[PDB]
Amino acid sequence: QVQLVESGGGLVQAGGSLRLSCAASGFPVMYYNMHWYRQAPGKEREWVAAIESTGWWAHYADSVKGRFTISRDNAKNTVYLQMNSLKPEDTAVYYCNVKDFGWRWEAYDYWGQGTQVTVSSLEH
Amino acid sequence: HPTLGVQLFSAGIAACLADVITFPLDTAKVRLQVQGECPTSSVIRYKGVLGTITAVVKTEGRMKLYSGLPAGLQRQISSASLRIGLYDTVQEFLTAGKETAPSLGSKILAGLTTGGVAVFIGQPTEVVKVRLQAQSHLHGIKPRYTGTYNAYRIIATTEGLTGLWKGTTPNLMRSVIINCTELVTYDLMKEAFVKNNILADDVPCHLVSALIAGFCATAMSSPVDVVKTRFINSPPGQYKSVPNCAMKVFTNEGPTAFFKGLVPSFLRLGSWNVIMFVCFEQLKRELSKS
Ligand SMILES: Nc1ncnc2c1ncn2[C@@H]1O[C@H](COP(=O)(O)OP(=O)(O)OP(=O)(O)O)[C@@H](O)[C@H]1O
Repeated sequence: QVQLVESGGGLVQAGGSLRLSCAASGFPVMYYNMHWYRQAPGKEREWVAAIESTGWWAHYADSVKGRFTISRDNAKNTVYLQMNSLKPEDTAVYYCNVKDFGWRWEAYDYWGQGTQVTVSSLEH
Repeated sequence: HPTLGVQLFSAGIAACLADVITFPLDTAKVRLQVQGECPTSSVIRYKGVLGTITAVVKTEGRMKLYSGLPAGLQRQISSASLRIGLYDTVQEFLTAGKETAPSLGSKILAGLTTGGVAVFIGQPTEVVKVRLQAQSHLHGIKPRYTGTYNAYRIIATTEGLTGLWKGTTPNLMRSVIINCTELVTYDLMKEAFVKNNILADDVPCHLVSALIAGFCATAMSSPVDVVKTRFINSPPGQYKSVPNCAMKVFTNEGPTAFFKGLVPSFLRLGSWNVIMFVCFEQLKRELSKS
């Protein structure tokens, strides 16, 4: 009963930071690589970040590398996305993802509901 | 009949010749086995024995095919010399105690004894060789070692002497599977050809039965071989156990990932064994005469 619940999104100004959480449930998260995708309206879902089962490696899309870090806590079954130096083009719904193989020809994707991150472009 | 010293020397030389000839197959198998472990940002993906060999040669040089070759030669000189030169002494100890023809069980037991002792003796060589074969400058993982003896010194002084025996139990398991499967499959196919008259008892029956047995042994030991390679290659802390590594391979990559590098593995097993057998018999007779 895989369940991914993303939280921590919101509306922040350009240059702001935001920490997204992903509570993973219904599976042994310690054996699975975890992914963060994002999708904005009018665009295809975009892979953002990936982290190993215990956090041994982390990989990022070139558009987010250095600004976004992916972190893990398997004792809490939580995956974190710290997003610094946010740009208005980072506005998207961010999705936590598990790709499960097991006894499968292809990996099967489990997604959360997504958490909306809007980066504001206002000048004060 | 060759002396046990002649047998050990001949097995060592034959194993070294086979290993130096077939080493690029070993490098290709290792590069295929660790391929999906960490995602790569490079466009260099390995596929097939020829594709992997050419990709390695053209992205990182001819010599990178023979990376860890001195470790492989040390593995021959110690491990394979023991495993091949002591086989007849062990087999005589077992079967000739009662003046018995060598049964399948006798062969299995002799091979298990020699292979287990050889695996334990030569595990440091396997660790260093696998870690040198798997290391690259292209896939975002930093190489740890500059060569065979540098790897020996670094592992010994940073991971302990026990860190040089990492992956011993998966290697023992692979050795058991290879031995049992090859011998049982060889006898089963020899009978199958003889009773369904498919081949009669010239050499081709023995040769085709050896080919099938070798492929079956490689296929049966492939999951353990992949897990062994990835566990041995892994730095301390990445995998809390060998079953942990296997479970992560299963959940993140599926069942077919347990047969990565199967074709290079089977090619190396077959070619290595043929070359080693020819050179070993030739060396034993050629020395033992003079
Ligand atoms: N008991 C056995 N029976 C037949 N062949 C074997 C046995 N043990 C090992 N081999 C094969 O002999 C070849 C050389 O042996 P070596 O000691 O280099 O094994 P390895 O390096 O641990 O395995 P690999 O060569 O697949 O990395 C290998 O291809 C291996 O598959």
